Amino acid sequence: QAKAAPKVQVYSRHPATAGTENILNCYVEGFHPPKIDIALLKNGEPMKDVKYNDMSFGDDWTFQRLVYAPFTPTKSDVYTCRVDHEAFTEPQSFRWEPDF
Amino acid sequence: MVLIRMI
Amino acid sequence: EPHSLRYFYTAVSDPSPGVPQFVTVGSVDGEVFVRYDSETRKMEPRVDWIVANVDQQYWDRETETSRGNEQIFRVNLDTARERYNQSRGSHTWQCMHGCDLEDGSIRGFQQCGYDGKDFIALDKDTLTYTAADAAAQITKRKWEQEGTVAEQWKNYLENTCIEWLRKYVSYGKDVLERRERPKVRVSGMELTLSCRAHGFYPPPISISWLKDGVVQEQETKRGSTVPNSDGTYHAWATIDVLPGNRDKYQCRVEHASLPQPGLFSW
Repeated sequence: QAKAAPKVQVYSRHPATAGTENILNCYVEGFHPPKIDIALLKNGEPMKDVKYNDMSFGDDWTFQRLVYAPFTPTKSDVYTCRVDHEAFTEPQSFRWEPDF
Repeated sequence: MVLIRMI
Repeated sequence: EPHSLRYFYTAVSDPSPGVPQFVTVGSVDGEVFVRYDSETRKMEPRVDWIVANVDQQYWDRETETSRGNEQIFRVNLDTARERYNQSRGSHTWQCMHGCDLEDGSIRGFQQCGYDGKDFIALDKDTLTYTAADAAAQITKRKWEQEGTVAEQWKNYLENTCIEWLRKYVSYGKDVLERRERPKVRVSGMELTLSCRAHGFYPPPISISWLKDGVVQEQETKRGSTVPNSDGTYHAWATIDVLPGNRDKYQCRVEHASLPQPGLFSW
């Protein structure tokens, strides 16, 4: 096996309240090789102050990384985590479901 | 605290 | 209850953004506490409890050892490439070791992998190395013939590693042995019911969906438990149900922080 595709979850630190400061997270795991681009986008545009934690990896060698950024969700703004990895053919977007 | 050998 | 100390080493022939040429991360109970890479060239703390509890000699020794390991890992990428008769290109070499303390007993492991596949692992019970293929058998022979490699690893895993893990758990006890309650919200779509638990610690959790008090296993979808940025965790469970059976469904959440399982409605 040459490669393993990322599995991605996008979720907030706290239950979402429109207008209330929160943190948006994108956790990406199960991928190999380690090269990857993980972007947090607000209405398709890179968010401010995104931070990327150190990677870990499993018994099966595949990598995991948490990417996160402060945000204040509104009812209308659209938040996605877009991941580009060589085990995908095109970057994949994962929408955060606000669950207000 | 972090044995590390050449293969 | 259980605790673990683990080190994760990653060397790549072709670095890229986010992926230095070499990185080492140490983790205690699954949370990173120290990190070194080939760009900062320093072992650095990633949690407060480690800095407040070790001396400057700890950082200096760890930094010196990591600078030495960087070189070894650079050589090992070269050796692996030549053992597999490969051209220059994009490759990965990884090693992981560590120890677990559980009840009275100890577990330890040391294992390496090339391009994301097993290469060589310690069998601590037989003091031999298990080689994945012919290339790795040459390393098996080298390390077993040296005569002290498996014995030094057995010593470190069962003694040194455990001694440090006990010190780490003691330094981090307030963080590592704390309990934080999940903040839970139930949502629903078109009806898909979603029970999401935010900000719990420690990570073990059980989120179940009940229909009139009835545990609906076979119909419950579940994510992987995943960390937040503050070292707390997140998990969800969904249920696909018919629109307007809504009153019937409750989410149950079992967690160490909750004396009794929480019950939640939409």
